[PDB]
Formats: sequence, structure tokens, C-alpha cells
Amino acid sequence: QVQLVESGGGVVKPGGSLRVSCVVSGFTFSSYRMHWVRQAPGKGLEWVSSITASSSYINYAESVKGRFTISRDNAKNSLYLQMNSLRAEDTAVYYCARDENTGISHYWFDPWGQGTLVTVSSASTKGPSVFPLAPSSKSTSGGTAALGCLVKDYFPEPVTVSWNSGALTSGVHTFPAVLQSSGLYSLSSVVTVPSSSLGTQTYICNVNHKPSNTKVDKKVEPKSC
Amino acid sequence: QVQLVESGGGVVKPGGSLRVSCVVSGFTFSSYRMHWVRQAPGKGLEWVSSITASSSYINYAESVKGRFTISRDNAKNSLYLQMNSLRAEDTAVYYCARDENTGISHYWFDPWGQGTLVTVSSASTKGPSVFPLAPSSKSTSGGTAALGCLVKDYFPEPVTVSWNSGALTSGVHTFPAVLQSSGLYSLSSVVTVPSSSLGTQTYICNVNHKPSNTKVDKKVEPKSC
Amino acid sequence: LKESYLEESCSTITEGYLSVLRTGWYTNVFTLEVGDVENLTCADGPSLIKTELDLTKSALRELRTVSADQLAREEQIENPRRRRFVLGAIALGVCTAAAVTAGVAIAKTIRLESEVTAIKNALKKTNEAVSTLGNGVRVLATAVRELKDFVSKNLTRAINKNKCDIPDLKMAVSFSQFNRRFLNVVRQFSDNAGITPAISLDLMTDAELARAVSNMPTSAGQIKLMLENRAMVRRKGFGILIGVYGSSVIYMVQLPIFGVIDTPCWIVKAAPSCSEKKGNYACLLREDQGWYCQNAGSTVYYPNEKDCETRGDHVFCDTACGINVAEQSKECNINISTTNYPCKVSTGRHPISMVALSPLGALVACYKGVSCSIGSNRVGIIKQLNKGCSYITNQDADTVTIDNTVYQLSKVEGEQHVIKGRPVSSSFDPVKFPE
Amino acid sequence: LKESYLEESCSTITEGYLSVLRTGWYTNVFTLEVGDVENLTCADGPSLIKTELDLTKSALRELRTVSADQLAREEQIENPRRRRFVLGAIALGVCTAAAVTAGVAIAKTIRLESEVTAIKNALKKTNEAVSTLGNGVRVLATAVRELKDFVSKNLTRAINKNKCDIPDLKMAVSFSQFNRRFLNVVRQFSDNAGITPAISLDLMTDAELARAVSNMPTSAGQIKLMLENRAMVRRKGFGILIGVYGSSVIYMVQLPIFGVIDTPCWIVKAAPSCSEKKGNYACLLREDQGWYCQNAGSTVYYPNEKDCETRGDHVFCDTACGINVAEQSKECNINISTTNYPCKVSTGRHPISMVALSPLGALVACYKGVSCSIGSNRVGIIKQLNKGCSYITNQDADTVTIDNTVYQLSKVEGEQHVIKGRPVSSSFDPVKFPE
Amino acid sequence: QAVVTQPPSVSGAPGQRVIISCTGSGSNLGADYGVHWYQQLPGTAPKLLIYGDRNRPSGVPDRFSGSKSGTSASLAITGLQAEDEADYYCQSYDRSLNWVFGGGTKLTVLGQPKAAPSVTLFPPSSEELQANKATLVCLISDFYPGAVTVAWKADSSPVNAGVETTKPSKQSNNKYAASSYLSLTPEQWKSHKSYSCQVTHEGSTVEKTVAPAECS
Amino acid sequence: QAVVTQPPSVSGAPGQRVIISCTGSGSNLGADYGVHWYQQLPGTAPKLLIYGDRNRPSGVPDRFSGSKSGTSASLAITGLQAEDEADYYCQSYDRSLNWVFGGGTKLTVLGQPKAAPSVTLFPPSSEELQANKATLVCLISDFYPGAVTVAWKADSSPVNAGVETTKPSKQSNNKYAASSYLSLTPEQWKSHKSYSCQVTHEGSTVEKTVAPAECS
Repeated sequence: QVQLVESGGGVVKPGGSLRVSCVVSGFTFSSYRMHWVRQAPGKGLEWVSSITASSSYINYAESVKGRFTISRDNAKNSLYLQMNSLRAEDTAVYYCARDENTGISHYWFDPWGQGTLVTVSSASTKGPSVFPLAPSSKSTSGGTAALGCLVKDYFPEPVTVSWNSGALTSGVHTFPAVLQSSGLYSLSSVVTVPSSSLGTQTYICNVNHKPSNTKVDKKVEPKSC
Repeated sequence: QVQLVESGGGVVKPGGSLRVSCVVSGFTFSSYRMHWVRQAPGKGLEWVSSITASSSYINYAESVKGRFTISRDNAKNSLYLQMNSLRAEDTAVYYCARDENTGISHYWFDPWGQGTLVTVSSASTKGPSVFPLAPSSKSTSGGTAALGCLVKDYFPEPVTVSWNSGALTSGVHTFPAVLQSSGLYSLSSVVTVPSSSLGTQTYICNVNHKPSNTKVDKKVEPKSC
Repeated sequence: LKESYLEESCSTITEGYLSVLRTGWYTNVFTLEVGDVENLTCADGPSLIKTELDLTKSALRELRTVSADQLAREEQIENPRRRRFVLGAIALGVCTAAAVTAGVAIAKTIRLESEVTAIKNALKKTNEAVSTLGNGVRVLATAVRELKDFVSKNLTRAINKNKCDIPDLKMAVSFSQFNRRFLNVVRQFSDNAGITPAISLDLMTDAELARAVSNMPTSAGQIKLMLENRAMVRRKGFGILIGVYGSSVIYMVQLPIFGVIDTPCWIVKAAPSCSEKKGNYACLLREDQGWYCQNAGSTVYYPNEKDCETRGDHVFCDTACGINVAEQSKECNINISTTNYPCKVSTGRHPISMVALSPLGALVACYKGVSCSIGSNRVGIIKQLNKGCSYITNQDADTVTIDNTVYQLSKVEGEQHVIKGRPVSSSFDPVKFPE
Repeated sequence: LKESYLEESCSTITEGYLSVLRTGWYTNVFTLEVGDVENLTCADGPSLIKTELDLTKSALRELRTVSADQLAREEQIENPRRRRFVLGAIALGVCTAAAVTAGVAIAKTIRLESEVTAIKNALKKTNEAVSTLGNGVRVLATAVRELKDFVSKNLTRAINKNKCDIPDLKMAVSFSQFNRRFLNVVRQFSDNAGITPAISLDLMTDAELARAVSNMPTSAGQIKLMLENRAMVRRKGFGILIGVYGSSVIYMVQLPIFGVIDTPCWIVKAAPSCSEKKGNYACLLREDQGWYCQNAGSTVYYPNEKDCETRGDHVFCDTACGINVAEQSKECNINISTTNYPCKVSTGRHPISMVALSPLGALVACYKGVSCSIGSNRVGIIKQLNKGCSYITNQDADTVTIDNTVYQLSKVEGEQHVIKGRPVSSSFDPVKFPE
Repeated sequence: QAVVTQPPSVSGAPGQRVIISCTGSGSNLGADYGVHWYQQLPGTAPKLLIYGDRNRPSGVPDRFSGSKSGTSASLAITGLQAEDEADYYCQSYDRSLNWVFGGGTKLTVLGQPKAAPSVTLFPPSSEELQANKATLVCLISDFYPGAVTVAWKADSSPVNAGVETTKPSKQSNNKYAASSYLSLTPEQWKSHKSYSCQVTHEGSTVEKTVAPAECS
Repeated sequence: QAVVTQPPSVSGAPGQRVIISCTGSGSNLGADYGVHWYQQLPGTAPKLLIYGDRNRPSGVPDRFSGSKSGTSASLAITGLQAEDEADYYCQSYDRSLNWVFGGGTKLTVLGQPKAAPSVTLFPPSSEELQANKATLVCLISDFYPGAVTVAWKADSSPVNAGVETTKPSKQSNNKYAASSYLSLTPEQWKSHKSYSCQVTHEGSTVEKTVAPAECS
């Protein structure tokens, strides 16, 4: 029945501040030490902070000493982690985990939470740029024909490419995005359809961007060569 | 019910020896310290000796050190006081008294015995000589006349003056002994009788001596002047 | 600190205490050195070296003797062999019975052969080395080598051909300096038959306590807490004697392990409260007084105050003398009308007057009309209170008077609260399960 | 020593013991002097004087500290509930638990104002002066003035202008000798939390014990006995701490009073004896084991042996741990057939095998056919005994084996006797009142 | 001061036994501390597997075991199967670094035949060329060995400017896919006679060629 | 070294209060030792009166009280009667002399009128002169104040050779008596003209005269 929930994640430019939170439920909160564990995307785990059950002894990781701030509030059943002077190498997924110990020489985090994500980048938000990929030679005939539209330059990873308003879910696949040298993100999604029946049979892809709308609908058509 | 009985007294010449015993009854003898206390004739009391409940610690008076010896016998319920090199000033009445203490700073002799008399003199025993005391002028007429016999030279104070073999107990009184320079004793007993009826009305004094019999009877008669 | 008065049941709670609880024991084995003090001889008149050499050797003889008395008193401490009851009871078995027995059993394992051999062999080169025992338990071993470093090299050379009176008086006074620690150790074990009651500055000096507290496998908060409370760490650990193996003394000292370092705790104290009539002159009493502490979502209850100490906010309790209680028991302090938990209460037909001292406030019960007045220092008599259950703070009053017996009040300052409620009008039996 | 075997009931009596019993306690108040040691300073290089002065000042600070902890254990004398106060009260002996309360109550009386003044005032001109207290009790007060007669007159002159390094080392040597007593006393009082468990050569030198024992109001034998059992006197006496009134140390020490010095005493030791059949395999057992002593025509009974000691023939019991029994109780050892006194006996359906160690002989019983044999040094196995209650002396045997567990026998030699009698053939109920 | 070392990856086959070693140091495990094991599935937060150096909490399917001795500890899996495909971590405590975590190892199960990838090359479109830019889209998918390298060779000259090959990602049908992007100016798009995007798959090379016009 | 001092005699009257003092020293009562009182009747052994300076054993009629303070103690009798005519002692203990007993006092009650003494002079017998010896018997009795001096004056010359006056003793009828013996040779018995045995009683003097023949 133990349950932990994180909140407060987002995207922040370098040299800012943010206040992550963790709200617990299902056990006596004021009797357990609590921790903050982070994990870089695709990397190993790493401990960040720690605080006893009455905010008396506080331990910080060496790499983040003097820049973060851990706090508790036993009345509201929550703990906070205020950050300052965020850097590029500080982006990761942050976990809040309860502490367990046998008393002397065993220490582990049994009830891990779900997690929140924090992105630190110098780039700014920008609407995606869409360029459809028309079918051509060597990309058609055979058994099926491959076609799709390319989505380029959208910052905070919102992407929803539904062709027939979510009804074209037969031969469509979406590839993961790619990071450019600067702060940009792009991906291409293609649809495999028979070459016998190609044309304007609802072959259009919908592109939606969350922070800035940038709602654009671009029709794909086959051209010679 | 406690009762202490002492015995062994007697007459002894100086530079002799004597053994006095005291027998208890009615209490556990082997649990009490016991003392010997003496009292000179007509003088105050004086402590003599003391022995603990198991003949371990023995204390002697300063004046009798080196000449006396105390002893115990826990089975026969008796104690002894050996005397040696007796002197003329050692004569007294000797008591055996049980000890009672509160533990720290109170010490007293609660159940005193009865006592035995010890006489130490260099004189020797000698039979009494009885002499008459005839009535004379200025000692008769009036209301009554006084007459009697004089007893002299009896050492260990035995005296029995019976006129009518003990049947004359009307006007007879016996005076106490007298201390002469050397070892010898004397006393006189007289009878007051009316001068109207005087004569040989069984006026014979009977004197008996215990150590040496020396039984003698003398008749007293009134002579002129 | 915060205190809240509960006129509903005439009781108070102070709810601002951090706590520390002892969980286990960390053992440590020392080994003094005296060197070959038994061989060299002083045989020329009375000298300073004469009177100290004979003093040191006499200690060794005495210490061997006490080992034959510890072996006899360990049979009486591990089982009720011939303890009897009689009267004038020492009341052994309260908390220490489960602690001394565990410590002694470790000593028996150590004092066997091939164990002291390992301990001494592990310290051949350094004065600190952790070592394991036969049954997996790991111990910390310390060697102290001031006398052996002095008797061996720069005392024997002076004492040649048993000529033990020299113009050099620096050595004579110096020998007294190094000898002082050894003489105190032997004297302590001699007077207690081997079981000293608490650590002293001679079994484990301060420089040897910091090294023995920062070497334990523990959290980073427990170490920092125990370094700030050396006084109470010393005061809650005892030492045992192993024996005299050769020319050295071997003994072990038990150190406490604080398994919980921060958690709320509170005190509950009650007072008789009748508010009754002459008829049915009986009422209730809370027998649930004592300490409360959380460790793992389940409170531990200490029935009486004597089992725990206080050093400001911290509370130094023990985990072997507490009884597990369901965490819903805190509801009684909130209200008695709640029936979720069976709340303990006891009755009685003979209500007596009694005064309970709160750690911050004070409680008074005064029934039979005896003069029960509040007192102070500058003013002798302030006011006469009515009946009883009138909570009085130390901020307002200094002393309380009952049966010409005064009671002093503490000077600790903290917040005071009072909870309005209706006391028990007449005798009720909704919750009177115990007695 | 004479021992008689009671084959009728499988019990033994040894009837050759003199005894001494304590009755009360005699107090004694000391006072050390240190003088104005806190003013002068030694701050020029490290020297022998330097390492001693700071030692004395540290000792003074420690002694001031210990008072805040002594006072905490004086409210738990009647019932201690802490590791130190239980383990520190078992070192005084269980029989002493009733006297520590009175000793503490004396200390509270003397540590008031106008009491330490009178004690210090009555010792202004001499070093020995008996004085009375407020409540009639007489206290023997002693003064020691070694340091102050050395620190004041012939140490301040040497340590001038805070120049404390001098070629004269005879000054340094004498300082160490005079400083030894104060440091040991303060260490002992700091360690034992104010209540030392036994007198030591630092609280009372052997020269100050003979004077303090021949100045008591007692008989002329009780003095001579304590002058010979000084050691046992030292072990059974404790000291208390009064406080630090300026630059002087005041403490008290309690001595025992031997109220009874000579009286017969005997030991009774029994073991179960059945001589039964397989049916009704139950029999009797005497529960009257212990010590016996006569004081005033009423024997005192000690149920447990641990309350009394032995120093050859003497027996060092206490009169507060004993129970009073009428003198007719000795009839049980004479014969059980007598019905004048209700003689204590207990039964049981499960006869276990046991060995009884008599002070002179040895009593052994074997029931389930277990191999229990006579052992010795030169001869390994002497004989195999039959059944049980075969009282065997140490004269004939050296050791006894039962379930591969040996028992040694003493070397003490004394007259031995055995009393022929018919044991309890079958289960009888003429006297089975107790259980 | 100290750190815990763990092998990068360990591969096995179904039905065998797998050992993962967690190497400590003198201040992490030499001071008598604990080693604990966490399993992190590819999509969720870690969960406790082994605590107390040997114990097992409720829910562990009785086939995981581990032990610690000296400054080294090991984790044992008996009866390896398909869904035990995740990352494994070993934890401990340090005197000066407080809580420390291992490098983390990835367990691989070998129970599926190798599949050759499929490559699709998309020529830059006319509307893309309108905004003075050319982008070539290359797509690779359906390969079981997740190790493919894409080289963009133009004519006889391998061009290495603008290569943006991604990392393989698991597909729904337990396969992997990847994409490689390369941007060009419109002049360079028509400058060469052909453009190609090759892919290497465990030695096997698959290449597709596109031309600026390719009209006949 | 030390000794306990007690007054010789104390006189009293029926119904009043009598105080007997027992002064100690610095070595017996100055060391906090007890003081105890014994009453010795003229013919029997002493018995305990007060022990522990204030207690009373069963049997005493509650009218005896004692008190100790410093180096002095006192015994108090309230309501003096006629039967309290005996010797009294105070006991203690001493450092170097062990048990010590006081000097002892005799209490005298003043409740009997003075009685004039009676003297009887016996002329020497005829028979006693035969054995070359001459003796004169002079007896004094029936007097309450026991202060009598016997002077033997021959004619006008007081002869003090051979006087053997005894010590006065009490008889059944609460009076005192004494006797004085004097020896003479038969030559000087008849050589002198008269012989007399005077007695003194607080001023009162009674004379009796005897002559060798006294025949007329």
C-alpha cells in the first residue's frame, strides 16, 4: 500500500532554479529517513541527498554540495529539493526513496517511487518544421510502397503523428528522435502501403506541438523519379 | 528463673591458693560473657576479671594481674577463678555476674549471683574461752538486772549463744564481734532480768564452736559487790 | 517543547522530544603491556625505584587473584542458581540481566586458548587492527604500549647488578607517570570482581574513544551524534576482564549502538480526577503513564520514567525493556469519547491527594480539603486553589504546598496549551476494561 | 572442626565455628587540602612541574563535575533502575542495601550549610577532633594537610614570575609524592559515581585506620579483633562523597561495628534420601539448610550460604539478613522422631541425583544407576559406590565423579563422626507441615 | 577515495546459470558493510532483489541468490529465462562518499536467431529544397544484433559531415531500429551523380543508392 | 589515669526529691560510654536500677530517673520513702581500666526522732581475774545517730591503751549499738581507784563508774 508520487519536473535554462517535490502516503512518514536518487538518461544510478526524520542531520553528495537544498514537512507528508545554479550535466530522472536499515551495517532503499524528469539545455522552444517524403523509384513497387513525412526542429519532445486522425494504424511506424549539434530534435515516420493502391486515399499526416501549437497538416503525393 | 550459685569460699593463710566456682542454670550458658566482681567488707565494688563466650579474650584487673586465672566449661555450666599468692587485702565477697551489652557503648552486669566470702589472714583458728559477768552494784535493782558471759578467742566467726538451750528469747541480745590488734575475736551477750527474781533460774549460757568443738557451759551467779 | 493539558482526563503530554535508542553492542578488546617487570630486582635500600617497582609487581599478583573470583560470580549472574528472594532486594533482572549475560558469553569465547593467541598475533606490528572471532563475530583490537616501551629499553639499562639507586631523578619521577594508568585499571576490576559498571578515563581514554567510534560500520549521522555525546556514551557501556596472559592484561569493553537517531517521542503523566459527589465517591485513573517512541511505525512503551534519560531534547532509551504497542494508542490523548482503541483506565473507591511533576508544568490533586497552596520565592503564599486537577505552570509559580511538603518546579521554558473538555461527571464503564 | 553425619535424614552438621556479626555502623569524616593551586601557572616550556600542575587542576574540574551525577543516584537507592546504579549496588553486597540508604541520609545532613562550617571549624588547631552533628550523632572528623603545607609555603616561592623550569629537581620529586593521594581519591569518586564499594589505601591509610578503630566506644575485645581483621573491615565498608567547598575535599567513610565476637555456630547441609521402592517413588528432603548462630539465647538462621564468609574458624555474617528462630530448632539435628518442635521437611516424586559439599566431608547421592565413582590423584578410580547418601570424607577420597563432572574436596582436617539411624523407609506424614 | 566496480555486461542463454561480480574496495566492503542488488526493468523504477547480502524479500522467485566475502560479492541466477532481461546494480556504503552505487550491468539472453536489417532511403523532396536546404533520410529496422554502423559515401568519396546516426531502440516485435540523417546544401545535392547510405550488420553490408534526378 | 567520683553520703526526708551525682572524666564518659546504676540493700546482692542512662528494667517503681550530659550524670528519686535505705553505685567503662565502679553513696532518710543512748558497764568478774588478766565490758546501745566515741579515763587520767571500740551497727528496732573492750593486768585493775567508760552522743555524755571492791 506504500506509494510515492513525484512532481515538479520540467525544462529549465542553465543558471536557474527549480523545486521538485515528493508526496508520500500509506505509512508513518515522520519515522523514516528519506533520500533523493537520480539517474542520467541511459546511465547508472547515483545518490544525491539524504535527510533524517526530524531535519537534524543532512548529507549531500560531493558533486552537488552547496547548490541544492533538501527539506521536509512532517505535517503535509512531503519533502522538497530546491536546486540552484543548474548545469548542463545535471539533467536526469529524480527518484525519492524511503530508507531501510537493520541498525548497524545494512542500508538500502526499499520503496522506490515513480520518478520525475528534469531537462537542462540552453536552447529555446521552437515549432517543428515538416517536410513530407514523397514516394519515388526504388521506394515503391515490389510488395509495398513506403511514404511518410519528416518532422524537424521541435525542442521539448512533444510528437503526435496520426495520419487518418488516428484511424491509419496498419502499416505506420514512428522512429525515435535525433539530437542535432545545437538544441534541436527531429524524427521521421513512414507508412508502408501497397503500390497497387497509392494516391490521395487519406494519405496525410497530422503534426501537433504542445508548447507552441504549430498545428500543420501536409499532404503527401507521389512524384516521378 | 535465671539463678547463679557460687561456692568454694573459705579461710586461707597469705601466700596460698584457692578455687572458687559458680554454676548457672536457666539460660544458654555458652552465649554470654561472664565476669567476676568482688566487694571488700564495708567498701565499694570492684571489677576483677572477665572472659568471653569461648575463652578467647580474657581481661584482668590491674591490681590482680599475674596472680589470678579465669576459666570456663561450656558443657558443665560452670566457671572457675584460680587464685594464687593471696594477700591480706584480697579478702572480699566474690560475685559471678552475667554480661549484657547493647553492642557498642553500654555494658552492665544484669543478673548478679549470691556471693561467697573469702578471708585471708595469717592467724590460726583457736577455741573460744568463755568467762562470766556476774551482776554487781549499780548493775542491778531498778527495773531489771543485766547479766551474761563473755566469749573470747574464736577466729572464723562461729558463735551460738543459747541460754535456755534456745528457749530463752525474751531479753537476750548479742553484741557483734570486736577486731583486736592480732588475730582473735571477742563478743558478749547479756540478758536483762528483773532484780526481784534472780538466782539459778537456768542462767547458764551455751557456747558452741564449729571448727574446733570446744563445747563449754558456764553458770553465772550474782556475787556481793 | 510543547505541553498540552487534558482536563478531560486530567493528564498532560510533552511532545517535542527527539530520541536515540540502543539496539546492539559493539565490542572492543584492549591489551595492556607491562613487560618483563617480574625479572629485574631492586635490592639496595629504600629508593624511589624500590617503592614503585614493588608497587607495580604487587598489582600483578592481586589481578591474578580476582580472576578466581569473577569465575565464581559469573554462575550467579547467568542463572538463578542460589539467588533467593529474602528482603532488601537489589532488583536485578530489570534491564541489565539481558545485557550482562550477553557480554559475559562473549568473554568466555575470547578467554579460550587459540583465541587470545589470534588477538595478540594480529597486533604484532600495529596498535590497531580489526579481527574476527571463532563464530564469525568481528571485534576491534587495540594495543597500548607505553610501559613496555619504557620498562624494556630505558629502565633495564639503568638498573644493572641490582644497583637501583642512581643520582638521575628524572627516571624515578618518570616511572611514576607511566605507571599511573596500570594501577587504576587493576584497582577497578579488584573492587567489582571483574565487572566494572561504566567506562572510565583509564580503560578507554578520549583519544582511544574517537578512534573506536569513527571505525564502526554505521551511518554518517550516528557517528556525528555519538561524537557529540561522549559523556552519555561512556556512561552506558561496561567493561569485562578476560585475564592476565603472561606479562600483559587483556580486557574487553562493550560500546552501545544507537539504531534510531531521530524520531518524535512524548511523555504522558496522569493525575486522579474524580469531580464526583459524596455518593459513589469513586472515579477513574490513567495507568498508561510513561514514555512513547516510534521506531518502525510501531510505538515502544516504557511504563515508568526511570528507564530513560534526558540531555535537553534527546532521550536515551533502551530497546530491550519496552513493550510493543499499536500506534492507534495515541488516540487516547486526543479524546476518550473515541472507541476505536480500548483505552486503559482504572478505578478506585479511595481517592487520595497527590501531585505529579510534569517536565515543564505541574499537576496537583487535592480532595480532602487540606490546605494546598501555590508558593513562590519572593512571595511566600500566593493563592489557595480549589479542589484539584488545576494545572500550574512553572512560569507562574515556583513551589506547591501539600501536607506541609513543598515541591520545586523546573525552569525550562516552553509553550503551554490547555484543551477544553468535560471531565467525567459520574462513574462510567464504557472503556474500563483493565484495573 | 567436628562434623557429624545424620544418616537418619541424610544431613550433616559442622559444629566448630566461632563467629562475628556486624550490628551498626561508625562514621568518619575526612577533609583534604589542596590550597590555592588554581592561581599559579606554569607556561614556560614542558617540564615535570608543568605536567603535574595541570593534572591537579584537571582532577579538581573532574571532582566538581562528579557532584552533578552523584545526586542523581541518591533517589534510586531504595530501587535502582539503571545499568550503573544496579551493577554498582550489587558490588556492595545485597546485605548492605539496607545500610546505604542510612549512609546517604547521613550525607545529606552533613552537606548543608553550618555543618561543613562546624566540621572545618573544630579542626582548626589539630588533626583529630571528635564532633557532634545537629541530631546528636557523634562523628569522628580527621584532617589531612599535606599539599596545602607544601603548595603554599615552599612551592609558590619556587614558581615565581611564571618561570617554572628550575635546575632543582628535588622540588619536582617531592611534588609527585604529595600529589598521589588526591589524584587517586578523585579518580575513584569520579568513577564510582560518588559511592565507592570498598575502602582503599587512599581513603584511609593503614596509620589512620588503627587510630580510627581504637577511638571507637567498644569493648576491649572488639578492638583487638578488628585490629586483626583489618582486611575484612576494609572490604565491608563504603565511602560517600560530600562535596567541594572551595579548595578542599570533604568526604565520609562508614566502618562496621562487630557487635558479637564469640559464640558457637554451625552449618547444616542436607541431600535427598529416598530408600524407597519403585512404587511410591517419592521421599523427603530437609529445607533447613544454611547457617546458625547464637547471640542472646535466640539463634539466627541464614537460609543461603552466600550471605556469610569464612576466615578459618571465624564467620563474618550480618544481623540484618538473618531470620530469628527459637533455640528448640536444634532438636531436628538431634532426631526427627521428637515432636516438640515443628520440624521443616519437604517431599517430591522426582528424586534427582545431587552431590553435597560439606566443609569437612562430602555427601553424594545416586539414584538412576549412573556410574558415580570415587576419584583421587594417585589412584584414578578407587571404588564404585551403591545407591546414595554415602557420606564420604576428604580423608578417604580426593574427588568424586558424577556424569563426567568431577568435584574436588578440601584438605581441611578435623574430627569426624557418623550417627547411626534408620532412614525414612516409606513415605511418612507425621511432620510434613511445610513445602 | 573509493568506488565500486561492476562489469559492463554479461550475456547468457536460457536454462544456464549466470554470475555477476560486484568488486568493492578497502573502505566500501572491507569495513564490514552490506551489498544489495536492485533490478531495473527497461521502463520502470528499480526494485529490491537482495538485501542483507543474502536475504530475499517476498516476491523474489526463489532463483536469485548472492553472497559476500572479503571485498567481493557475487549474484547468482539459476534457470535463466526470457523476461529476466534488465539492468542489475550493486549497492554499498562508503566511509567518505556515503551511499554509493555500482556501475550497473546489462544482462542479455541469447534465445533468438539473428535477423538481417531492412534499409529504406528517402531522397530529399522538392519542398525541402525550396528552403535552401537538403536532407537525406535513411532508415534501418528489424535487426536482432543491435550493432549497426552507417557510413555515408558519395560516389567514391565517403563524406563524414553531418552524420546523425541514432542508437538502436527495441521494437514491439523484439527487434531494433535506427535512423541516420545527413543535411546538405541544395548545390551539393545536385553536385554529385549519386548518393548512398550503407549499413553494416555483423560484417554484412547493405547499401542503397539514390540520384539527384534518376529519370529515364 | 581516670576514675569515677561519687559523693560519700546524701541525706533526705520522706516525700522530697534527692539528686545523686556521678562525675566522670574525659576518658570514660568523655568517649560516649554508658552510665548505669545499681542498688545494694544492706544484706543482699546489688540489682540493676538504670541502664543506658535513661531506661528502666521491669520491676522498678517508675520513680527513678537518670540523665547523662557531657562528663557528668545524675540519678533522680522522686517521692522518697522509708524502704529506700541502701547503697547506690554508678558504673561505666574506661579506655584503659575496663569496667569501673563509682565510689558509692548511702542514702539516709530523716524520719526518726533522736534516741538517747544507753550504756552498761560490767565490773570485771572474779573468775576472769584468776587467769592473770583483767577485762572491762562496756556496751552502748539504743541510739539512732551512730556517732559515738568511747574514752576510757582511769580516775583523772584518760588511758588510751587497749581501747577496742567497734563500729555502730543497726538492730531490729531501727537503733544502733556498739561495744568497746579494754584489757588490764590484775595489778593495775586494783591499783587504780575507779574506772569509767564514757560515751559521746552529739554532745550528750553518760558516765558509769566501777571500783575494784565497791563494798560498803
